[PDB]
Amino acid sequence: SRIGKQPVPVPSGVDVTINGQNLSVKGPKGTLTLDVAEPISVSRAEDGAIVVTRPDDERRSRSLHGLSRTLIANLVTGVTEGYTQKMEIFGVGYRVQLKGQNLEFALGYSHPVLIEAPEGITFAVESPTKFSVSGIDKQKVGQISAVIRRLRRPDPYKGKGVRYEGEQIRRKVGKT
Amino acid sequence: RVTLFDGKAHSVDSSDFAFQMAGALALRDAAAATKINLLEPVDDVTIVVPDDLVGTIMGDLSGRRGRVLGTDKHDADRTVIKAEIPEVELVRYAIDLRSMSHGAGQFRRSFARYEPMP
Repeated sequence: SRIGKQPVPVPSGVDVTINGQNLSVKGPKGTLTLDVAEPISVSRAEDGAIVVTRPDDERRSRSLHGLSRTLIANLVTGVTEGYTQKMEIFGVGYRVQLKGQNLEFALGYSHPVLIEAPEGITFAVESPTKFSVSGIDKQKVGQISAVIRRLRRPDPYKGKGVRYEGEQIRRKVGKT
Repeated sequence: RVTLFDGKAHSVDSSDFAFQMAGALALRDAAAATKINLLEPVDDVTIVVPDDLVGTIMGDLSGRRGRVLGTDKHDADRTVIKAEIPEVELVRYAIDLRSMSHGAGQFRRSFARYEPMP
């Protein structure tokens, strides 16, 4: 609702094509495709924006409004600039290094662990303890970042493991 | 204090041993006629532990019923803790302390006095 009535500006280098319910956005970082729900209507505001409209005020349309608007906003800001989220690793002997596209982790297991790079996303290690994940799609970046995060179980005592950029984990003490 | 105020005896059947037994049984009955106070000893304990672990040891003594007497600066990094602990709580104090201290726990004990059980 409140989010829904806010039109989405279009940067200059962005090409926007509307085919019925379908929408496609092409920009410097690539192309992306989206589909909106039937009750929500999408229009090209000639002043260079996108307008989403719900004919009704009922629950379902009012809920889908802001959803569709935010989806479009993420859609355009993905191709105009992109998405990049950073990770750190804490502990002794915990390390990361890239094998081409793949990412390789030493997490105290008997075996080293490997992660493929799925389509449309890249890994860039900065230091053996700090790396980054970059892609154009926010959802896929978040998915792979969560998968990387779940690699080692939470450790409230020593704090070993993979953490997000500013994440503040809860910690207790094992006195004995 | 025992106050013998009355009694009975036999002209032929009175003996020193019999009166000893009678006095012992009377004392036993008087003890059973009231409550008996149990007094347990307490040993003063002086502990040298790092200042960063002061709270953990203080709380451990809090769960050990210890009465804190004072926290004296042993040096720039350790604080002398003076407290009197009942001897029952000190049976396994050393092992838990070396735990509560990465072994850094050093203490000395000495008998202080006897006190009734709380």
